[PDB]
Amino acid sequence: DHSELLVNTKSGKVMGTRVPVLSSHISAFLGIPFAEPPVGNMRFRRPEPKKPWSGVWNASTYPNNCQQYVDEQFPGFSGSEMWNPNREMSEDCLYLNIWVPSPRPKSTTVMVWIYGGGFYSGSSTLDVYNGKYLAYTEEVVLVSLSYRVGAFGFLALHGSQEAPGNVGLLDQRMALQWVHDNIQFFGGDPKTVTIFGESAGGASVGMHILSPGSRDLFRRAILQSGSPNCPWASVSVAEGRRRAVELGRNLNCNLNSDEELIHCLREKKPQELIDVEWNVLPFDSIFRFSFVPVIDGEFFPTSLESMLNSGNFKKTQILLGVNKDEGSFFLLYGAPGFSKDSESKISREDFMSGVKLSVPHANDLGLDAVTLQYTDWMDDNNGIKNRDGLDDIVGDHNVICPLMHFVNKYTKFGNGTYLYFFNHRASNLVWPEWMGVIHGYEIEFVFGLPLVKELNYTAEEEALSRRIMHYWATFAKTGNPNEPHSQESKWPLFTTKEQKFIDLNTEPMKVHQRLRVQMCVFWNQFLPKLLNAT
Ligand SMILES: O=C1C(NCCNc2c3c(nc4cc(Cl)ccc24)CCCC3)=CC(=O)c2c(O)cccc21
Ligand SMILES: *[C@@H]1O[C@H](CO)[C@@H](O[C@@H]2O[C@H](CO)[C@@H](O)[C@H](O)[C@H]2NC(C)=O)[C@H](O)[C@H]1NC(C)=O
Ligand SMILES: *[C@@H]1O[C@H](CO)[C@@H](O)[C@H](O)[C@H]1NC(C)=O
Ligand SMILES: *[C@@H]1O[C@H](CO)[C@@H](O)[C@H](O)[C@H]1NC(C)=O
Repeated sequence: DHSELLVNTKSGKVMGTRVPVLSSHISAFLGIPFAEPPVGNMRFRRPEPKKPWSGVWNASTYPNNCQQYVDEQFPGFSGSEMWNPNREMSEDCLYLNIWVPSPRPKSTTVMVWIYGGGFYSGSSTLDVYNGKYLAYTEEVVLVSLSYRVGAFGFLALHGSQEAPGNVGLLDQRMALQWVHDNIQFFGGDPKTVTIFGESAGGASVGMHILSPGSRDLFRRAILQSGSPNCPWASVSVAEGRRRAVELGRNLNCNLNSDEELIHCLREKKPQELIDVEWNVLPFDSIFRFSFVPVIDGEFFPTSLESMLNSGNFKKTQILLGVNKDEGSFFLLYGAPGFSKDSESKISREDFMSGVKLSVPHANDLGLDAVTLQYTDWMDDNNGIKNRDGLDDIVGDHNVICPLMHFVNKYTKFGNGTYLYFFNHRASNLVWPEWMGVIHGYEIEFVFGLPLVKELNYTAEEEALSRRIMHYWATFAKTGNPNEPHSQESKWPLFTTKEQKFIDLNTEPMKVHQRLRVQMCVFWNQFLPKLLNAT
């Protein structure tokens, strides 16, 4: 038995399937197990490596998606539905997927995609994460992994080895171990693995850069609209403890010991956990999630900010950036006065309420500083300015400014930073105009969807996708997104002194400096000082 669709790995033999892509074909190996099913009494534990198997693992179909909350705010609307599980859910969900050029390469660049979803949702199997276009067009081996989300991935009772926290990040790490150990059999070079992801996936990428136990498993990294230091992406062990206890309380559990709490939570069916998980948040807010990574002293040896300041992280090249209207999604879903089928002009009063929801940690003085920094006092009742102002508050506070802080710290010690600002509003977007360039909507350009006629993008969008795909792949290959010696415009390196970045859109490249500095000085220096003093 020796064929293109048959691969022998250290865990055993695997059978792929041949897959059409833009008038050609490539191989796909879908649903490969990298870990033991984390079911029964393994619920909440560290993952275990998958036991090698006899025979041939059938990898022709997508695996199950992890157990997660399902978005029903817009039943049947494609814009929301493109993010929900398109496969059955199960706790048996630790699989990865691989798309390989045909003919099988010998030793080519590997890209491993880590999905977002606020650490409580996400799937490797979504249509927007289909690796075939990028594998095919850029001649890379494209992997996507999966990882436990919600309580299953992130319930944390520090001190306990039954539910220690961060096990979803350990799931990701185990897949990356598997790729390190086995991708060579698929034609990938384990020495040139780029990890990439968006949102919590981007945060996850930054987290593997920081964690000593993950760093050696990859060469380079791309972070899309997420940063490990984002306010939503981690909590203290005391806060983790609190939430787990509270989750127990919502389920009539026995709170007397870690063991009694865990035993009870292990008896529950998955949906029972998911039905009450949104009831454990400390504040009334938006852009905050229930079970997330914990600063535990192990996966993360000290606080994220101390790791960044001292240079305790992997030094390599990174390519990263943000979308123009990162806040709009979260306002739609979580804040009063924003709705899908209206222009969502906002009163002064739904503004003040938006602010309080957006910065739950802030005292009154704090809320006043935010309000002043984002209100045009010559025109304080323009419902549009208020809407846009809140959009910018959410985006700047939760995504952009944390990313800019990560960038400036990393770049001091790292070996090459490329920064972008994606500001192209897709011509076939189904969400309303007010939402602008939405969190998550660069992905489709990164995975090459606009090259598919039927999906109704313009030609200039096809070209923008090809250009982005080629920057990301060239970067994964070399640590630099620019082709040596081509005549195209050059994406310059981001340096501590000059802080250059480019826009990503259908217009001639333009280079700028100091991405939102005015607001990021407010969010990164002034406001935390205000809140620590008062
Ligand atoms: O991640 C979600 C979230 N996930 C389900 C929606 N999925 C979307 C995702 C992304 N962008 C979206 C953009 C829109 Cl407009 C609607 C849903 C989106 C990019 C990251 C992958 C997930 C739902 C939420 O209500 C939510 C909040 O209310 C607050 C923070 C985060 C989330
Ligand atoms: C990334 O790291 C490499 C070295 O590991 C840097 O290249 C070196 O540059 C130093 C200082 O100019 C020279 O003395 C060496 O000749 C170089 N070594 C090699 C192998 O080229 C490179 O500059 C770094 N890039 C950035 C942007 O920091
Ligand atoms: C592999 O199994 C899947 C699972 O339903 C099936 O759809 C497909 O026809 C099978 N192919 C092979 C080669 O076994
Ligand atoms: C492309 O456009 C047509 C015509 O307006 C529409 O019916 C179709 O649903 C579109 N296809 C997709 C995938 O959106």
